[PDB]
Amino acid sequence: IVTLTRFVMEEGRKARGTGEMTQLLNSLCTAVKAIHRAVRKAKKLDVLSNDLVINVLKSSFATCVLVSEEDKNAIIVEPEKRGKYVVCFDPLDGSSNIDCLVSIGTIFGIYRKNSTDEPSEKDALQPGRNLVAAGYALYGSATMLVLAMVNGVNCFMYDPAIGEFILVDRDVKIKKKGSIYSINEGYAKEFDPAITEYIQRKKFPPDNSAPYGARYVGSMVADVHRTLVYGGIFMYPANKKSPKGKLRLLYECNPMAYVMEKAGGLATTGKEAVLDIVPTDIHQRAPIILGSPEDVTELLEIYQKHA
Amino acid sequence: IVTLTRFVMEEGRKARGTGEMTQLLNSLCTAVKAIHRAVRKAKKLDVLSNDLVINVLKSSFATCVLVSEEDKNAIIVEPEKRGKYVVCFDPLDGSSNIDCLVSIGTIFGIYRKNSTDEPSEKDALQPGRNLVAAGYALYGSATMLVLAMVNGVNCFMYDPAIGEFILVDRDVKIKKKGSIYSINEGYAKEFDPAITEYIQRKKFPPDNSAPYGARYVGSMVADVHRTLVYGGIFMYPANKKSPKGKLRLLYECNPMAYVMEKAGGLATTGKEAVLDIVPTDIHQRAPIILGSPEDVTELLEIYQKHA
Amino acid sequence: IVTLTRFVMEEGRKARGTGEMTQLLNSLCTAVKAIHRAVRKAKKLDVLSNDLVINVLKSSFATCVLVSEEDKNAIIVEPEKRGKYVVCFDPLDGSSNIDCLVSIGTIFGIYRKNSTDEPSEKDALQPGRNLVAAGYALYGSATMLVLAMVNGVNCFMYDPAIGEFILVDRDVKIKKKGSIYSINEGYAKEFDPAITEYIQRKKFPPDNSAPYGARYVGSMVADVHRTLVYGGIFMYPANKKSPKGKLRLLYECNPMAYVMEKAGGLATTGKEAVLDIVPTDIHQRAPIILGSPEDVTELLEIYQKHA
Amino acid sequence: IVTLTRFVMEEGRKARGTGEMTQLLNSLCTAVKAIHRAVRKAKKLDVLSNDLVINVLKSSFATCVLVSEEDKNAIIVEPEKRGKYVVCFDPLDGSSNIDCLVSIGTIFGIYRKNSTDEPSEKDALQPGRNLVAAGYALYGSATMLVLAMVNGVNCFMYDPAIGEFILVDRDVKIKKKGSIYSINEGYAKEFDPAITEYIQRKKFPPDNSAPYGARYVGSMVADVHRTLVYGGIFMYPANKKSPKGKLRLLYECNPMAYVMEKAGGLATTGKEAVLDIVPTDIHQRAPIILGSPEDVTELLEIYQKHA
Ligand SMILES: O=P(O)(O)OC[C@H]1O[C@@](CO)(OP(=O)(O)O)[C@@H](O)[C@@H]1O
Ligand SMILES: O=P(O)(O)OC[C@H]1O[C@@](CO)(OP(=O)(O)O)[C@@H](O)[C@@H]1O
Ligand SMILES: O=P(O)(O)OC[C@H]1O[C@@](CO)(OP(=O)(O)O)[C@@H](O)[C@@H]1O
Ligand SMILES: O=P(O)(O)OC[C@H]1O[C@@](CO)(OP(=O)(O)O)[C@@H](O)[C@@H]1O
Ligand SMILES: [Mg+2]
Ligand SMILES: [Mg+2]
Ligand SMILES: [Mg+2]
Ligand SMILES: [Mg+2]
Repeated sequence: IVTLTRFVMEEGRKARGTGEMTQLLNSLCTAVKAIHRAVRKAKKLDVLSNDLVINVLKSSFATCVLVSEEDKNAIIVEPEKRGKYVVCFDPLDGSSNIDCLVSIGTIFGIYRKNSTDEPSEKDALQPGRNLVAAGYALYGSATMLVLAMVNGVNCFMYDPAIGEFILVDRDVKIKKKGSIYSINEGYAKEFDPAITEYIQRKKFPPDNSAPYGARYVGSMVADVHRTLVYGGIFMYPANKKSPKGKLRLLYECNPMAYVMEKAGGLATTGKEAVLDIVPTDIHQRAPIILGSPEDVTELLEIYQKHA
Repeated sequence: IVTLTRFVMEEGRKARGTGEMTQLLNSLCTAVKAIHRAVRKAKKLDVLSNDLVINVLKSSFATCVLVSEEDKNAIIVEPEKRGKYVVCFDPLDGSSNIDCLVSIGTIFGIYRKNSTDEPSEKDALQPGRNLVAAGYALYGSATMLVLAMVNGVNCFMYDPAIGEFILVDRDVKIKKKGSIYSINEGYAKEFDPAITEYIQRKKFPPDNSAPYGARYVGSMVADVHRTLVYGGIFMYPANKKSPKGKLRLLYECNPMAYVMEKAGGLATTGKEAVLDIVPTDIHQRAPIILGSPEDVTELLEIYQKHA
Repeated sequence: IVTLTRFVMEEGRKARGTGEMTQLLNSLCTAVKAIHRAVRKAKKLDVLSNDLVINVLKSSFATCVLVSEEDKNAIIVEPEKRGKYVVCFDPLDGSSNIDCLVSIGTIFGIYRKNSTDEPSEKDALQPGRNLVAAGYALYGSATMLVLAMVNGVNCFMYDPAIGEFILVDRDVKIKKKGSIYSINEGYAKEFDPAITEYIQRKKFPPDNSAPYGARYVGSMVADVHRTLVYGGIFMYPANKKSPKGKLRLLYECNPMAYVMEKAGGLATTGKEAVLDIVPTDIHQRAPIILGSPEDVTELLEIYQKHA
Repeated sequence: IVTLTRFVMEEGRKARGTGEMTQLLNSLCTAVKAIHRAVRKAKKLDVLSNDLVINVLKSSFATCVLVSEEDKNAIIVEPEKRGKYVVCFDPLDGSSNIDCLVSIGTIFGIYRKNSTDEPSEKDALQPGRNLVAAGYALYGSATMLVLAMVNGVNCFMYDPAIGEFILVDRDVKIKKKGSIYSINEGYAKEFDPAITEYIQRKKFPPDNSAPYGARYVGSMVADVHRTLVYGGIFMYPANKKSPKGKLRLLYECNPMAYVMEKAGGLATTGKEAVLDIVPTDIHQRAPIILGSPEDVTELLEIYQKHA
């Protein structure tokens, strides 16, 4: 009934909209499709996707700065194709899961260039709550674009048949409480006491209750998605070893914090809202705790308690 | 260069082969393709796939009894289409992961009907080491058929482009030791002491070493595959609560035990080789511990030790 | 390297462009894709395609009036989705060729609504040289969008793989003279003397020469395309029996006259340029003679001569 | 409901069947699929397809000699992969129609090697009525395999979705009389008097009647198919200039004569049944007149009359 094309544009009418967004979302989708295709019949793959997003974004004529998980230095579009947009992406998230055919995907966040000053990285270093829009594409089982703007969150399923994305749920809102905790527990020797105490509670309900089911796919987007659609909680915390956890703020953490918050979720470092943290590096990491609010809250209480 | 079609047939030449197998593998693949297709643009889905495997298998003219995770009672093909083969399948494995687009798949095992007696369930109740061939199809990221016969293990990638499966690795052999433990740890309050003691060791290496990474996707085939191609260990043990664990022997446990053993892996209940257990029910469960031999061994030592 | 998306938009930048076009071409393409898909695995089909073009065009928000070969009465979009554009289409051209899997396609022409008056058919009744843009999609062998605006003519090939159209030739220009005449000769008893005399010349070169090859596929777009890319001439003339020939002016004749003229071709009724004829009916027919200029000219000379 | 796979095999059961056929039809189909794919997103293409048919046929292990329109000399499979079958194919028929996206296809005929003598061309030089089976694949609009064995004629539609061919009509039988004559009339100066007199009758019905519609797509298979499913007549006769017409007997003429005869059609040189002509060259041409019997008969009467 409704393509992402129709949908985006119908939002642009809504906002007397720049629609510079539209071109941009449009190029983006072209990419996602290109990736879905490379992936579905396949670290070059890591690399292939990068270029694609970089190229399509350039030609969108709607972006000025690009931040890629896969690139040392931020990219500024040569002037002719310049756009008022700044885009940070994890081109395909889940290196580890590439070779064993586990779900992988693309995460992206869009900021409006606020700077009058010629576009520079500094343009990328804004807090997550400046995002104009954020989303991800998940290539597993099926492809799914999850787009989230100020309005709320909307899921579109890719139909390889007609080469379009198609609204399935819009908008989405996450269960207030869930049954699934997602964290890499090998790092158990390293976890702060709040996490630890927290994990135990999930395995040994004090109020006798069922213990949470545990899932960790290994791909952020896969885990973040399951989280979004099923409810529950997802964790990549700091350990003694990585002070700021492992997941980067620009292309991994904020988009998902955003998606999560717009869905009525929550996303904290354990000490603060992820969106509200203003970065000092285009490549900085940040502990992330997201998902059903009731659940994230429960853990925040531990953190508060332990300090 | 080589389709599964060419490949199977080139094995049939090898064995002066019945090739009743060929028709059967062939119908099977037709199915996998049908499923890949339903899944990639989608519990009816659970149900849809069932029929497909049931129908294509019937029309193969090479099977007599069918055991399906999804059916209360075993199926015996009406006589005209009868075949000397008995096939047990989990039509799509990972109900829980269906809706959130995590990798799912099909597991299957093929036994030759030994019984002179008219085909009955009893035909299905053989030990895993009577399997003629066993395999699975994994719909995530990409599709992949993993076929394993007496010869060894071979991976074919589905190419949606020409509608064929195509050899990528053949045969496969698993790393002797790995870095990844896969188990649902919510059930931690229930785990026997050997598991427990075992999990700790992975998180707190006594020989100071890196602690294993942990992954649990939620789908058996997804986990079993990652295990196969990356090395490591996968666990669904009995707890106090489920005496014989959760995974069924016919369609989930044995195929994977087989795939695993033919790949040079290992697969124990913790007390015995999974293949070597002769079932009393077409729907019985069985604790399963598989993957890199060195790893499974390490845990077997715990089990032995604790008894 | 270049999608139709990128391309269209890069023209819109060029013209400070309305880009209301872009949305429109975009919806159009969505359709073509939908049709390609229905067709490639298939008079309902005639009917299915109609709706698709009608719906996608409505939702484009860029059209006011629609003229369809398949509809008795012109369609005016309900006001909210109104656009400054008027679109006439043969939704799929070649009814006769549907069932026997011969190439079929979609022909379309876009006019800017000039009328201040509320949109009415009269909005459709303009001469072909008022077209803003015209084109067709050809579903045979491969899919191909041929888009032609004031600039010139450009061919994009559909890639079912990523669900995009991709520039292959742009712009196109037709050979000045060709080797192939295309006309349904069963109607030979009916042809005016100029056609007749003309056909003979092709079969019996007076300047001893090779006689033209003859092709008539049965689908206008198929024939018009072969004509465009190979050179030669295509004919659907009036006979005694159909005074104004068989092909309709709005959705069949003008788009192709346009495509042809922008490619440096020619398109006459035999008495006048097809574009320059101002219609009195949204469903009127008109004799059409198009293709390589040298060839069309040769026949015009006959016509002049015989009058 | 029914794949070509199931169907072929269900014929092999029927005939206690060699099923060496099955492997062969199976490899064949693999090819057709490969070609459909190359074609649908594209003289290399002429050449690409050749190899594919050559390779897949070799690996079928069911053919000894191959005759290809595209190869000067007949091919004999290196001994290990030898089969009792001889296959003559036009790998893709309609060179002229390749670049302008008009329907193209593959024509093939299968003979059982009768010769005790080591396989040599002489193995290919049999009359058309020795064909074991004959068919074609048509890539236009949609893909369609038309398989015809002693039983009768059956049409399978390729479904790019699951990568299978699927029965749509089986068997087929052609209308006794039709409304469409198909011939390249540029060659009109060359046509024998019987053709000429014949063509006129179609344009000027003596019994006042409608004159036949005329279609000539340019691709043999396209024309032959339209003919088969719609009825009518198709002609590539000898002229003064080409004594034996243009179409080759092994890979173009006989398969279609066969398909046509098994469908209840007719196929004559004008002087004799095409099947009944025993060739002296793997690359020889032969005038062909096929299609609805009543129609072909009408023309045979002319031929008889004029001699
Ligand atoms: O290996 P662990 O510690 O689980 O880290 C996994 C995380 O890293 C990410 C981020 O990049 O993938 P990967 O490192 O494999 O590229 C996420 O997809 C995932 O959530
Ligand atoms: O929910 P938990 O206890 O992890 O059980 C998951 C296991 O069950 C299986 C077996 O059926 O899936 P599911 O129950 O979701 O159908 C496996 O795919 C998976 O390994
Ligand atoms: O049947 P004839 O007289 O050849 O008319 C064919 C013409 O009609 C058209 C126009 O609609 O197709 P059809 O009538 O089969 O729908 C053109 O595609 C084609 O050029
Ligand atoms: O060019 P004309 O004389 O029509 O010959 C066309 C015939 O030749 C064939 C046979 O090869 O195609 P082509 O020559 O273009 O390769 C047939 O498909 C078609 O029927
Ligand atoms: Mg990443
Ligand atoms: Mg299951
Ligand atoms: Mg039409
Ligand atoms: Mg040919």
